[PDB]
Amino acid sequence: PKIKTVRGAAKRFKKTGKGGFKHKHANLRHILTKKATKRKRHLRPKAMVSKGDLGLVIACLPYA
Amino acid sequence: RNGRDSEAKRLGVKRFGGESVLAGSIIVRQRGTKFHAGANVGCGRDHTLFAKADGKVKFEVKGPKNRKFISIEAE
Amino acid sequence: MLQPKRTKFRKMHKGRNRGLAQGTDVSFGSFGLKAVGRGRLTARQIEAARRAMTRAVKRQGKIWIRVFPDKPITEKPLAVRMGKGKGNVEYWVALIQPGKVLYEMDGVPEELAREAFKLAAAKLPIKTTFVTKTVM
Amino acid sequence: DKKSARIRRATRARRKLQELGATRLVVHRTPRHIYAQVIAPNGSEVLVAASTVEKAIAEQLKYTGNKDAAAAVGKAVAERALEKGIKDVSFDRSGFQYHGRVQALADAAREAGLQF
Amino acid sequence: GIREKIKLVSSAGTGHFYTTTKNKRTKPEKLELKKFDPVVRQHVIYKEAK
RNA sequence: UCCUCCUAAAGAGUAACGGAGGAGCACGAAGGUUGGCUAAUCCUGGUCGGACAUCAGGAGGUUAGUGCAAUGGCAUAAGCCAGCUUGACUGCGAGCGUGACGGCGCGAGCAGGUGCGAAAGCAGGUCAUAGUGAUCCGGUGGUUCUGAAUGGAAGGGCCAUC
Repeated sequence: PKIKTVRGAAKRFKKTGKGGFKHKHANLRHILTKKATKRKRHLRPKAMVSKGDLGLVIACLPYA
Repeated sequence: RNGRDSEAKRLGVKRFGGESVLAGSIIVRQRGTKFHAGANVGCGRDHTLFAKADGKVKFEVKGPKNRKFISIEAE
Repeated sequence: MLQPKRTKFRKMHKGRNRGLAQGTDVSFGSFGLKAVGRGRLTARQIEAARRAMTRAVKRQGKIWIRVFPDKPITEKPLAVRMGKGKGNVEYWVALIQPGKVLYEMDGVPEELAREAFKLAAAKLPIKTTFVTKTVM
Repeated sequence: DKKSARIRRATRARRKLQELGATRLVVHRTPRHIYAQVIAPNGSEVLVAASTVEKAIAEQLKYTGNKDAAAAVGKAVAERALEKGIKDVSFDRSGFQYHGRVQALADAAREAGLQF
Repeated sequence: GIREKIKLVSSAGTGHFYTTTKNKRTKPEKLELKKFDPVVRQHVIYKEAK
């Protein structure tokens, strides 16, 4: 049978032109009053997946 | 009733005398001001010293209290 | 039983006894007992030596003690496994390096001084020698 | 001590101008003969000075050490600085409150070309 | 943590708001800081609210 | 779990059921700026008043203080007082520090619009280092971004926040 994509992974990573992956930062959901605007502002833009965990991401979504 | 400790903050001098640095690079990480900002050097809110211009970093002693200063010369 | 008062900390590290003695000269009396060996003296040993000389001199002259314990030593209770924290303080010891002057004395004849110090040294765990105050 | 208090007062400003690295107009005030000087950023040389202590400027005003004297010195430094070439400067109170003679000197200087 | 969180609502029609904390026990009256509203790009009065 | 010192061997880091202590906050001011001021402890005189209230002078130079444990720092004061204020602002951010990663920290400078000052200038919270919890699910406000025949709506997405 063909490989099954990890659906949870497919909802959090998007593939880019050079084979990288972009993901949303993981600290901007709640408990935001006590956070400085500088830290919230920097977490807004999407970021690239690090090299160390890139191999893990490749296995999770081999098709996308 | 002991056994508690805090994660080390990795303070200390990051750039030493006589080596070129880029603008905005951290030179010294410190709790207080062991070294005071000199020329082309800025002091952060946590007393971090960073380069405000590109050049060579040097240390010197100045003032009536012989307190240490960090400067940058455009070389 | 010499012992400090309200020390900053109850326990301290074992450390090491390397190095060389500092108080190597007679400063108060005319005769003294110099330490030849290296080791530590407990408070009990210092008291025992002091009592021996005072009796020997028959409360004549002056006695100076140039060493203070100021160092707690712990000891685990019998039938106690290793670990579970530092042991409780038991006795205080003074680290002695070669050349250290232990006791000083004055106001007695040299002949009587020699036997008095010899009796004291017999109750100490370190090799000792008799010294006399030097002129400069 | 009056001097010690004054130096302590002006130390922060002097250090701020020194690190900023800009020519500064420094004024010294006394019961008579208000002085004024222009200092290079390095602080080692004086570009130009003026005051009411010299006969060249003290031969007109009735009395030295008043509002009129400050305006004359403040004006006097102006054309000298403009003639020299330097235009922008930083005013230094030197621990003197910016209220009376000091203000008059600065007001005369700024309206005479030395805007700051 | 007696200090509790409030919402500062711009006096302008825009829905933008700030969030902060205050102590109702000591300072029960409303808060009327003057802050910057980016929707209208002007400084306006902000009123305290839930 | 987090913070400070020592262990830790003069860069960083470094274990033990090793030795000492703290935090799960507080503050619309204790924040910003402008102006001004400089302690502890002693000696002498003086009603209650007395070793220790307040006043005057002298030695002293920070042994004081710094909202909270400790370390480092602090006279240009970061310590103390007063006026005016909301920069405890929005969109960014060269370049660095720190982590396996998630992440965390510092930051000149640019645009917009503000506060203090005559001005140069300072201000993107607090002398710094603890005061904190990922994702999922769901709530509240804004935004035709989407909205499975069409026009709407429901529901999702994005932004702010619980």
